[PDB]
Amino acid sequence: GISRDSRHKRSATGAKRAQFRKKRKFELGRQPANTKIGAKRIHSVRTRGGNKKYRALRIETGNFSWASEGISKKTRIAGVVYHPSNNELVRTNTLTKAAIVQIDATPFRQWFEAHYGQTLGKKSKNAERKWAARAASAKIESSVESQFSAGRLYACISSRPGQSGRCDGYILEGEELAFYLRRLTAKK
Amino acid sequence: MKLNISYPVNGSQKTFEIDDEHRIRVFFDKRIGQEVDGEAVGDEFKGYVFKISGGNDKQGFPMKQGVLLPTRIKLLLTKNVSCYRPRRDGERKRKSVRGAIVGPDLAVLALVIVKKGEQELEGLTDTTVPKRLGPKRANNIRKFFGLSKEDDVRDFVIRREVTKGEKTYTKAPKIQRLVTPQRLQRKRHQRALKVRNAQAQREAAAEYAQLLAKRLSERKAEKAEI
Amino acid sequence: ARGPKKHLKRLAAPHHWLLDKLSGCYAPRPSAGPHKLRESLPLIVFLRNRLKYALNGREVKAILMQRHVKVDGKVRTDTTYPAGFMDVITLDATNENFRLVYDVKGRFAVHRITDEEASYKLGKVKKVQLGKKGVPYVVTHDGRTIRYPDPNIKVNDTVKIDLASGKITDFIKFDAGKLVYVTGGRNLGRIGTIVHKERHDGGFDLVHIKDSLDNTFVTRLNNVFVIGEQGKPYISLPKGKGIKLSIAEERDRRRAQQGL
RNA sequence: GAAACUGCGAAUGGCUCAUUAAAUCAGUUAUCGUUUAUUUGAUAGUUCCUUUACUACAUGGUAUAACUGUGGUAAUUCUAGA
RNA sequence: AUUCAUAAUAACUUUUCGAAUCGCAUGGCCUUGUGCUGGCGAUGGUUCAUUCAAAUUUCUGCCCUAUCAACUUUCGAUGGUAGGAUAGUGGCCUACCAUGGUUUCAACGGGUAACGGGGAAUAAGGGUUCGAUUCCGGAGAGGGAGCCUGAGAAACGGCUACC
Ligand SMILES: [Mg+2]
Ligand SMILES: [Mg+2]
Ligand SMILES: [Mg+2]
Ligand SMILES: [Mg+2]
Ligand SMILES: [Mg+2]
Ligand SMILES: [Mg+2]
Ligand SMILES: [Mg+2]
Ligand SMILES: [Mg+2]
Ligand SMILES: [Mg+2]
Repeated sequence: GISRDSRHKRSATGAKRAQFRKKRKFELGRQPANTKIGAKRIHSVRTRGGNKKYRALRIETGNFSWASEGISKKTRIAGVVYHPSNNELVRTNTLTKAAIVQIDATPFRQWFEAHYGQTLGKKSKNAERKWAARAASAKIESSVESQFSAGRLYACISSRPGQSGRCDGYILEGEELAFYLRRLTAKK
Repeated sequence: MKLNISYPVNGSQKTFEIDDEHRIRVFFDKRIGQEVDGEAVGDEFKGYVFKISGGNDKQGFPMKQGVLLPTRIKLLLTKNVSCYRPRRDGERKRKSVRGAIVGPDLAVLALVIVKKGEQELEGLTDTTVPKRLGPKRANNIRKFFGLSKEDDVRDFVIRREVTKGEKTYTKAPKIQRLVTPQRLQRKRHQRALKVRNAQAQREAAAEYAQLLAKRLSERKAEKAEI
Repeated sequence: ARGPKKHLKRLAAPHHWLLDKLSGCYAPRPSAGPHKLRESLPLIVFLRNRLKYALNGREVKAILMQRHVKVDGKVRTDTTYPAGFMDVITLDATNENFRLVYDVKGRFAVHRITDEEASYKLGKVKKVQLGKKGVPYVVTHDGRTIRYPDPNIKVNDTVKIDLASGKITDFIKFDAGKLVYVTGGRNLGRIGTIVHKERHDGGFDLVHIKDSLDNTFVTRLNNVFVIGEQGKPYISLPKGKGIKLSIAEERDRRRAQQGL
């Protein structure tokens, strides 16, 4: 089927190569997963040496890290808003690595409440002493404050759904967030 | 055609010829898994209810469940499916199988009784066929006899007697999954081994930590002065 | 092609096995084990070809299946088990023990040892790594892993294994003026003392070795096996002590012996 | 101890030289760019329903082969129903 | 030489493994019982290492031919970025971008009554010719393609299709 051998390519001089051998199993490729959103559906593919892989088809939730606070939360994915490789992936909401998505902002809001208690967006001393000690770190970033106000958070996918079967990622921050804001998510 | 009919509650079987093909038409355009009434099938099956279990057409091709056609087709058959026994690991073969829908081309129709009729038959319901052999697993015998849970199964294992002409001797199946002191010994051996390996590892780690503490103190207190 | 090979054609077997060209199309292919098949001695080769305790592989199998032979304290009924350098072979009958060491002509020589020496063995440190749960370990030349080693044990050192429990009882660092044994190349079987070594960052550290009677040679670091200090080796040397006399003076010794 | 289920092997061997001209191959490299049954050494006291469900671990149940029978096909290492 | 080995933190998972398996022996301690505790094994079982390997890969080296001088690149050619796929690197493939890459030091094309090598015949030296064939490596199983099972096959005394 799909083959990864370099034999079929032209030579670096531009010459056509003569057929050397039949396609080998140890050089095969497989078709893309094309991971969609919603109604989780994983398929397992058996690979070389056993070592099964997980094809993520139409999954809806993933684990996303907030690298500034050192926490990762399980949160569902709203949609794909940017892909640096192909705009068709954005149009079809295909979930791949490096894809820019919006997720939920809700588990992160609730953790922020429980950890700092700053009623972000619009009891006993046991928690109050902890909140006072964790103060001076309550302020984070205006650009993510506004996304919390909007109710969804910009994230970048860092896992490979077609390989591991999971769509995990991290919240966009700092220069990366400002860059992706300029690129397509803003300026229409 | 022929009707291979089986009465399963006693495991009895017989084959019935039905000529005058204007009467097997009750089966026509039916499929495996559909009940049929026996009065139309014949005057002997008054009230008897048959259901289609299978069949074989002329040329002997078996009928496949799910193939909703009155004709036979070729199919790529795989392991653990009907009409094909693989001869190798992962071998799949293309074979012709008859469709599931009953038609005039069938030579034998395999039927099973689901409801008893009004009369009795010469070889189906008047007799019985005993089961080949009884339960072998411990809880299978315990369920079969249904006495209790705290009961010996050695005495309730079913025994069969075989005569060699001069001496008759009984034999019974070897009970599986039976709890035994040997199994208990194996289990406690594995348990003790896991525990013992845990202490061995902890002791080795403690000794290594002692060695590192000794070297860390000595090799650095000796070089502090220099 | 399509998978691992299971046959070893004769004339493709290692030359140091000293197999007769005729009398067979095939040679005993060593099974997977502690040693590479190029520098290993199968049990059938040691028992039939070297010791003449068997006439053929059928009698070799008859010997092994009686639990008579044991390698490094374990029975090892495998006919083609890859016993290699420094290994200890024990025969329950005949009350003898053997240690597999090359003679100076680069082949395993039948070398008998005592029970005290058969109780232990040496190993060359191939790597020192931190295992799971932060536990350090070392890997010897015979594919053996020993957890919790001495912190000063570095790569290509020598460790002494108790051979009844896989534990290190002593170790020798790799340093100038230590008796080494050559285990590869054209210098198989030589025993000498390290003069110095050449660094050569980028691969193939080079070691200069001086023989007992002042024959200087150089060898790759991969073929160097420390076995003790200047004098007093940790292992009983085979007959010859690895000196590599020239062919003229081997002739002279042979004639002196034969003609009295 | 037939048969059959399970496991392992059947990717070795043997044969031939059609293709193949930087391809194969040879010597020499690299894997800090990966897979690895088997062998050998080491190597799992954490399993609490994804807690106010520890309910059998003196040990959970299903579903089948072989076999008993009814058979189809001219025919194959074809197989159906019970 | 490393973002290495390891180790820690926050979670994640059609929740992987963590022995409901088998054979000989059947001792010790009494709480005297389908009591406790017990050896030598066999078969398994994550992970690391090892071995047998495998796959890709650096440099250099092939016969005749110019009555073959330009070749490659929309259908990837040469690079970049990102993704997908793979066991894994890689235009292996995809999207976008740049216009690159090889060549008289012979590219590209054509021919080979070409499998390569260890080697063989001859041989003052230098050479010439041969190597389908006992060993090594490659390829194939009428021709193609596709695939299942498996650690390992694009297997053919495996399957599927077309000829
Ligand atoms: Mg072969
Ligand atoms: Mg890439
Ligand atoms: Mg690229
Ligand atoms: Mg040819
Ligand atoms: Mg040749
Ligand atoms: Mg082939
Ligand atoms: Mg296998
Ligand atoms: Mg054949
Ligand atoms: Mg074959």
